[PDB]
Amino acid sequence: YFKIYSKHTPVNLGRDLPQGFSALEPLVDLPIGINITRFQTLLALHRSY
Amino acid sequence: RFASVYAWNRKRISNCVADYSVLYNFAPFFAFKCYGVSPTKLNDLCFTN
Amino acid sequence: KVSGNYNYLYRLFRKSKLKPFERDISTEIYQAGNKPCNGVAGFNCYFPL
Ligand SMILES: *[C@@H]1O[C@H](CO)[C@@H](O)[C@H](O)[C@H]1NC(C)=O
Repeated sequence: YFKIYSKHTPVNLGRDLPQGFSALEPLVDLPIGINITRFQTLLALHRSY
Repeated sequence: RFASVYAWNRKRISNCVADYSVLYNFAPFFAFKCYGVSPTKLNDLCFTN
Repeated sequence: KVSGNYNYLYRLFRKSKLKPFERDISTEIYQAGNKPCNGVAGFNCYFPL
């Protein structure tokens, strides 16, 4: 049941981490049954700026 | 001076500190198939005879 | 089976304890003893299944 708590921003002003309170709303989950080794990420390397 | 197969030579063993970790190097052990009980974990069992 | 049903295998040797509700399929060799086990499977090497 992969936790995907998330929430969009109404009034971000473009500065790093503005102060305030806002919660998150789950959407879906998925069972996995494996253990923890490491993590990795990757964006779409066909275009970057 | 080991005995023959039809009349094999016996042995009795009683109160004694047993450590099954000294015979491994003393013989080549071409065949080392013991009983189904865990061959690796043999230093954690207590018996009366 | 009249000879033996060699379709079921059970794991015997593991490094440590096991958490609830996970699977540990791993076709490996037990790296026991001082000598580096290289799939020898003889003495001081063990096939966990
Ligand atoms: C736990 O994660 C490690 C990291 O790779 C892995 O080697 C190990 O097999 C995992 N545990 C099980 C029971 O599969």
